[PDB]
Amino acid sequence: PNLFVALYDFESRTENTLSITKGEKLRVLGYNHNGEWCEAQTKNGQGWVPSNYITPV
Repeated sequence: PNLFVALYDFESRTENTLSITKGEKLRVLGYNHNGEWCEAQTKNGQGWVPSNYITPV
């Protein structure tokens, strides 16, 4: 899977994270080492989101 959708709203509170809204589509570009964060791209740009806040489409 490469195309994902947000399960829950997540609000970025730092420079490298990416805010997402439930239902919003994102492209996932990888996981970090411990797996708790994914690198995502949406129409708002690119950054990290919780890996358990998204799911494949």
